[PDB]
Amino acid sequence: GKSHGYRSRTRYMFQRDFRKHGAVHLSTYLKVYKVGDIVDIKANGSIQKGMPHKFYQGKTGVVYNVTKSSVGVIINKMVGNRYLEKRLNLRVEHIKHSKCRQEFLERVKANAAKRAEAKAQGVAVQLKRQPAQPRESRIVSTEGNVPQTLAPVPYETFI
Amino acid sequence: AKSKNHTAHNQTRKAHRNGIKKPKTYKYPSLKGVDPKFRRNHKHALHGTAKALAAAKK
Amino acid sequence: VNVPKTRKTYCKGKTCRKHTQHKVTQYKAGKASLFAQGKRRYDRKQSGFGGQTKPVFHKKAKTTKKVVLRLECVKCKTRAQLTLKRCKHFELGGEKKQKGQAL
Amino acid sequence: ARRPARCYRYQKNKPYPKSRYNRAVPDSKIRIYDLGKKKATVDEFPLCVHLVSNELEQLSSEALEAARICANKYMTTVSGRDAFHLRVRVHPFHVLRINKMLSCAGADRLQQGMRGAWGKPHGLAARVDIGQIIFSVRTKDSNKDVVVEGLRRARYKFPGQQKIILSKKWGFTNLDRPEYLKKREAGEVKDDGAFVKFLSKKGSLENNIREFPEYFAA
Amino acid sequence: SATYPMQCSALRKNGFVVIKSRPCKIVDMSTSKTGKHGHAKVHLVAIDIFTGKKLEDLSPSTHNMEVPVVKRNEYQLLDIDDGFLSLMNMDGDTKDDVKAPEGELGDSLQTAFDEGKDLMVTIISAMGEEAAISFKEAARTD
RNA sequence: UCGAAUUUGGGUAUAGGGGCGAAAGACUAAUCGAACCAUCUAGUAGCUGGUUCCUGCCGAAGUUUCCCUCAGGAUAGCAGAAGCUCGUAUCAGUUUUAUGAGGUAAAGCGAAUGAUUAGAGGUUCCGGGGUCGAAAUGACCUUGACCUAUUCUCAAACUUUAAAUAUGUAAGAAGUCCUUGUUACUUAAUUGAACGUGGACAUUUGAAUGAAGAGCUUUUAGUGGGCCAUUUUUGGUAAGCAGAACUGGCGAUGCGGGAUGAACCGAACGUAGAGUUAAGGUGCCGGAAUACACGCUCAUCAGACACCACAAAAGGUGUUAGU
RNA sequence: GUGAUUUCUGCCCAGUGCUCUGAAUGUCAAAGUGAAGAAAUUCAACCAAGCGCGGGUAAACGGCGGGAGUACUC
RNA sequence: GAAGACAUUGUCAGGUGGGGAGUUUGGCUGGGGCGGCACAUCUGUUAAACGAUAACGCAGAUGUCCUAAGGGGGGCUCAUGGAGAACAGAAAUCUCCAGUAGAACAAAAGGGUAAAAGCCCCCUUGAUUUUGAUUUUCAGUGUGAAUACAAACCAUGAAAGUGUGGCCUAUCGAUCCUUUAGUCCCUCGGAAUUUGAGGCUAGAGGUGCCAGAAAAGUUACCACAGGGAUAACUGGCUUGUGGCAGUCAAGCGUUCAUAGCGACAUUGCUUUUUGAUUCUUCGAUGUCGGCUCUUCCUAUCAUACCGAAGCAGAAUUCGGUAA
RNA sequence: GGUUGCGGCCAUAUCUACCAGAAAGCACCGUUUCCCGUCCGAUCAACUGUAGUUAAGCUGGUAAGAGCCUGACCGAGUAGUGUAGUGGGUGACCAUACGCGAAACUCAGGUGCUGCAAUCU
RNA sequence: GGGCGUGUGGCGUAGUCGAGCGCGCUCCCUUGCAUGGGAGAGGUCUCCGGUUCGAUUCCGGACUCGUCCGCCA
RNA sequence: GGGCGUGUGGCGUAGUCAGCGCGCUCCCUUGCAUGGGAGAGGUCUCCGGUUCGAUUCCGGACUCGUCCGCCA
Ligand SMILES: [Zn+2]
Repeated sequence: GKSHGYRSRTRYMFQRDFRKHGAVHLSTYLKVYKVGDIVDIKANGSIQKGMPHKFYQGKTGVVYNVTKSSVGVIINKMVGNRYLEKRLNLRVEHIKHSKCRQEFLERVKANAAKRAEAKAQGVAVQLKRQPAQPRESRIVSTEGNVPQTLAPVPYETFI
Repeated sequence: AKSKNHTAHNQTRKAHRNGIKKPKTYKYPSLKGVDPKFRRNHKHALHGTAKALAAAKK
Repeated sequence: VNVPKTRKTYCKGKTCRKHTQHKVTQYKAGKASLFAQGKRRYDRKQSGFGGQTKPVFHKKAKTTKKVVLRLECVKCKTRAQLTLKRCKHFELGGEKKQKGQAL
Repeated sequence: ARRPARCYRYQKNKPYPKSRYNRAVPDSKIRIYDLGKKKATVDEFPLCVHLVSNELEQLSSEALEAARICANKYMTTVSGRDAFHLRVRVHPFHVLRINKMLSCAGADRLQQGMRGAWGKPHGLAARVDIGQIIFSVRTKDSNKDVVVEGLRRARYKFPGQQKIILSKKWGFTNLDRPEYLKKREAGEVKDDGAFVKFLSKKGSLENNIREFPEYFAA
Repeated sequence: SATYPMQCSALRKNGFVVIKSRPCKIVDMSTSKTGKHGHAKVHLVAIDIFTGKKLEDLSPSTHNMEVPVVKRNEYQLLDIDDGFLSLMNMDGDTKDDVKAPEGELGDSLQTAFDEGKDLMVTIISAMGEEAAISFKEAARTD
C-alpha cells in the first residue's frame, strides 16, 4: 500500500549536513525571542522533541507565545483556495530570527535619521528606494586601450 | 471497468477563479493558546491599568 | 509482559490526593446480570416467533485483548483502573530480569 | 531466443544497475576489455585512434564482444599480435528487462495481459553519449592504416553512427604530442606497468627526490 | 485469549484447528472449485489429539475457522500412583494433576518406571484440558 | 405397429407448491422449472427512453474526503441569484530589493558506500600449484589474496559539491523614537514581559506596475465517466496502449488556413459599411507575380511543406562543393 | 435398487448414514426438591429422550495405497 | 367382550426435522473467474530540489515486544586491525597501540546519537491525576499517533534541570448492549426505609471488507433491467512472436571469404501466425469446414527469354524481366 | 605579548614527523591518617607544595607535508536549464533567438581569530 | 511442427581425456527334488568431422529413441 | 504456465538460535524368553544472508510428488 507517515520523504531534508553533526552550539539556546518576532523554521534532526512537520521547513512566521523551552509560531498555509492560520509549538533549536526583518529595521532607523537631519534644511529628502536605472552617457577613451580585433575560431576535435 | 484514479488538472484554475484571498488580519489577535500564567497576570494588569486611567480621567 | 504486584501511584481518594502504595490486580469482567434493561429487552424481543432478532458477531479478527490493571490504594481502599497495550502473554508474578547470567 | 537490438536501442529508461534490489542478472558477454600488448610501455605506442559515437543510444554487450573480436582478429592477422594496444572504454552496466509473453495458441486463456507486467533481466547494455569513446587503440605510426581499417571493420557490428578520429594525444595519456615530448626529455615522467606517473610542484621534497631523480639532476 | 481465528486457506498441514469444539490436528487438506464461476471449497480431515477420533469439515476458503493454542511442555517423572503422574518442573515446581495415559503409551511408561529409567514426559495443553503424549529417556545428566 | 401393456366414445375421480407422470421437468384448454382470472397495484428500479414558447444577461464539472463505495450518494470545490457595509482600500496566478529553505538536472569516484578494467611495487611465523630439493616457518618461478601509488568505466532506491524553473517572508500609521502607569507574572533588584497615558515624526508615508471598485454574508442549481497537444515522466518491444506533473485547449466553439478531420496554426462571434492584416498562399481549378535573384536535381517507382498520414543499415568515377 | 437367460457377484464397518433387548453419569429443558434471603431472586443436588461411550450393518452411501529384495516375497 | 386410571386428549418444555418456508452467498481488478491485496497502515524510491501527486510500479515491513528494552544520575567507549602472554590453536582470558563510528540502539527501512541516545552500575515508577490548546491525515470531521503548556503529586541528581512510556517516523477501533472504577451524587413521579433497577464522568469486551451488515452453493430449464463503461469475430493502432529480406565477413567449400553457403553482431519489411489493447457494434453485422464462382497481389512451382556456377554432356543449383 | 579560569565561532583551530620554550602559571610530580572508591590510592577521593622536572602534557615554530579555508576573466559563459518558431533531421537528437548559469580541474594565497576576569619580566 | 534429454559385447549395466562386471552360452571339471567351480568368446563405445598427443570422454553436425507443448467453431 | 508440499545416517522421523528406535558391526550376559553396552555411521537437499548461534529465521537455486490452467 501507500505510505504517508509523519516523517515520510524526509530523508535528505532531516539529514544533518556534512561534517557538522553532533551536539548543537549554545548560541541557539542563548538567543532570545519575543512576541512579534519574525522567525525562519529549519528543523534540526539531532533534536527529536518539538520537531516541525515537513511542510513548515523553510517557512517564515510570527511568534505569538513564549514558553519554557519552545516558541509558538503562526504560519499561513494554503488549503484549497484560501490560507488558514496554523499555530506551531517548536523548540528553539528549530528556529532562528529572520535577517530581512532586521535589515528593514536598519533601513527604518537610517531613513528616520536622514529625514531628521534633512528636516533642518528642507532639501527634498527623496526617501523612497529606486530600482536600477538605465546607465547614462559616458566617454570611453583609447589611450592605451586601442581595440583588438577578434574573429571566430575554426573547428577542431580536441580529444 | 477501470477508470481514472486521480489528477490535479483544472484545480489551480478553480482556485484562482475567486482567488487565493489572504486571511484578514486584525489588531488584537486571539489570545487562545497563549500561556495561562501569562494570561492570568495580564488580566490583572489590564484591570489595574483601566482603574488607574478611570481615576485619572474621572 | 511482566508487571510488579505493587505500585506507588497517585490516589484521588479525597483524603490522600498524593502518591500512596497500591496493590495491583487484573480486571475481570464479572457475570452479566439478568434484569439489566438490555437483557430484559432482548428476552422480550426474542420471545415468540420471528427467530433470531439481533445480530450475532462472527468475523473475529483480534487475537489479543488490552489488559486492565486494577490499582487499590492501601490507605483509603479507593480503586483505579489503567489500561496497557496489547500483549499475548501477561503475568503479575515478579520474576525480575537478570543480566550477566547464563542461558 | 534473443530479441533484436532495435527493441533496446534507445535510452528510454533510467539507469538500472545490478544492485541489492536486482540480485538476479545474467552475466555480461564481454569480459576482456584490454588486449593486444597491454603490458607495453607508454612511449612504445605514440599514436592513438578512437572509435567514438555520434549517437545517444545503448550498445549491447553482445555487440561490444563481437566488435572486440572482429577488430582484434583483423589487427592480429594483418599486423601481429603485439603491435597494438586496444582498450574498450565502455562497460555494460544498464540491465534490460523483458515481459515474457507466451507464444502458444490460445495463450489468452492463461496470459493475464498487461497486469503485473514488470520485466525480468535478460541482457546488459552500455549507455553512450554524443562524442563518447567506445574503442581506443594505441600503436606506432607505422600501423595507422591497419588500425583505421580494424576500427572500420568493427564499426559494422554497432548500431548508429560512429566516427574514427586520430587523436592529438600521446597514447592513452592526456597531454599533446609535443607537450609529452618536452615533458619526457626532462626526467619528470616515470614509467609504470602500462601508464606513466608525472611530477608535480606540490608535495614533500624528500618523496619528490626519491622518485623522479633525473629532473632534479639538473 | 485461549483461541484465535484464522482463514481456511491460511491453514496448512500439521496445524491445529477447532472442529466441533475439539482441538484437532490436520492430516488432510483438499480444495475443489464449487462451480466453474465460484470459489473453491476446503475439505479438512483432522485427528483429535486427545481422543484420536477422525473429524472432517468442509467450508468456504474465505471462511474463518477457530484455532487453539497448543503448548507442549517438558517434565521429569517423580511417581506414578493411582493413575496420576507426578511431575517436576524446571526451578523445582511440582504438579500431580496430570492423569496417567491409558493406552500402550501408558503401559510402556508404567513398565519403564517399574524397571527404573529416568523418563522425560511431554504433556500438551489445549483449551483447558491436559494430557501426556510421549516419553523419552535422558541420555546425559544421569 | 397392426389381436394386443391395442385403439376409442360417453360417464366419472384427482386442482396450482396442488394434481397426474412406463419419468421428457413432460402434461394440467395454442399458457408450465409452478395454469388462468381479479385485487393488493399507479408494487420497486442507483437502470433505458421521453420531457411542449421567445429573447436578454451570467455561466460550469468530470477533482478532495467518506460510504457493501466503483453505472449511485453525501461533503468540499466550480456557478447563479439576492444582496449588505463602505468608497480607492487590511489588494494582485507580476516584477525589483533584502533574506530564507530545497537535494532534482549537471557533476564526482587518484572523496565515503556499492559496482568495475588493466598492469606496477611490496607482504609471507602470513596462501595455492609446479620445478630443484634428504627434508626444511627450504629455494626458484607461477597464480591467488592483502597493502601502497596509479589507470578505464558507472549508480532510481550512492554522494563532498550543486544549478535553472518553481517556493516562504519583509518593503511601516496596526510604524519608529522619547517619557512613565498597571500586575497576583518574572527578576538579586522598577530587572524584564505584555498592554497602556502623554509628546515628536505626514504626503517620496518609505520599491515598480496595475486596480477593472474593496470587503462580507445567505441560499441553491448542475457536476463528481472525461479526452487531446508541447515539455518532464512511469510500466511496456510497441500502440490511435495504460498511468502521473505544470500549462493551454476540446468537451461547451462557430470563423480564416492545414483538400478532408473535436483537439494543430491564426483568431474567439450583436447587426452592417469602408480600410488593413494574421496563419496560409499567388500556373489553372482559385481571389492573388508563368515576379525578381543565386545555385542544385533528370528519377525505365523524381519531388513538392510542421501535427500528418512512414522508411533504415549499407553502397554508387551519377553530379556538385569541400578536407 | 438392479434390469431376460448363462456365469459370477471379491476385500473393507475407519468415515457418513441406518440400527441394538448394552452400560450408565459425562452432556443434561420445563415442572418438582433443598439451601440462603425480608422477598423479587440466586445457588446447588437430582435429572426423560436424544447426543457422548460400546456393538452390528456394504444387493447402505461409498472406498479399494506406497518402499525394498528376488510374477513372487518382505 | 377387551382394556383401564395406563393409553387418548389439552397446554408447556427438550430433541429430531431441506419434508417445507423465508433469506443471504464482499470489493478492487488492463472483461469476469483463479491468483494477489495495491481494502487500515509504515520506510526508501518512482516524484520532475516547497508541499501535493497515479498504476495489480520497484525494494521491503505492521496486527508484535519490553518493569525494563520506561524515567533520572554516574562511570566508561564501540566495530575492526596490529603487536604480545602456559595449556590456548582461526575463534576462550589478559595487556598495549591505532581506531569519526566503519559498532550498538527489540523489529522493516531511512534519519539521529561518542565524557552519548551506545555498554556497565545505583535509585525508582511521570507507562500517575484534571480537563483544555496545537500538528499530521483532513471536510481543517472522527480515529490513531504526536507537540508545548497550566494546575497538582512524585522520581532522580550536589544542582542546573530532566521525566505525561519506548531516540524519531508504523504498531490499531463508533452507536446500541454488557461490565468495571469514581461521585456515594441524581431518579424510580401519592409518602417513606431497604434490596433491585435506571442515570452522570472515565475505561474494557469489536467490528482486519480496519468511518464498523448477522449470511453456503448450483442452474446446459432459466428470467428481468441495462451495458459496447466490459470479454468471445472482422476492421483499426503496434509487430514482441511468426514469416520474409538485407549489411559485415570468422569460417565451410581439397586449394579459395562471397559458385553455393555462412557463425558472433546488426538494419529492415509484411499483416496470410499468435499476442497486446479495447476504438466501433450487446433495441444482434449469422464466428468451423467444405462445395460453387469471380477478381486481385507477387515473396514465381511450371511455361517464355536470359545472366552465373565447384555449367564437359545429361541432370541440377543460384539469380533477373515477368502474374 | 606569555599563562590560567570560564567561554563564542567550532580544523585558517585537525593530523604526521622534528625543533624550541626566559619569567610566571599550568602540568608531571611526593603521601595514604581522615572523607571516599577500586582486584589494583593506576583512575577517583583526601593531605602536603614539601623531595624533583621541563622528559612528557601544554604553547609556539619548521615541512616545494596530508587535510581544511579563501579567491581567480583557471576550466567555462562549458555542462545544465526557463521561454520561442509551420527551425533542421526518417529518427535518435541537434542548432539558433531572448535569458539564467554550475561542479570537477588548474593556479595563487592562508594555517586560528576573539570576549570577560586574574596574573606575569 | 517445435523444445529438452538419450544411444556400451548376444542382453543389462559402470564410465573424471590415459571399456569393467553381471546375464546368455564355448569348453573342462563336478552330481536324487541337477548344481556349483575354473579358464572362454563377445564391443568399430549410434555415425561422421575437428581439438589433443589420444577422445566413450571435448566440441559441431546427422541419425535414432524417449519425454513436454501446440488448430477451429 | 502458475501455486502448494517435499528432501535428516539404510528406514521412520522428531527437533531450542542434530536425538533416538529399528537397521549395520563388535563385545558381554542370561533358559521359558533374552537384554545390555560400545562403536562405525548425518555438508539436516544445496548455496548465501541474518543471528553469539541457525535443522529451526529468511532469500535464491535443484530434485520429486501434487493441484489448477476456465466462459465464449
Ligand atoms: Zn488513597
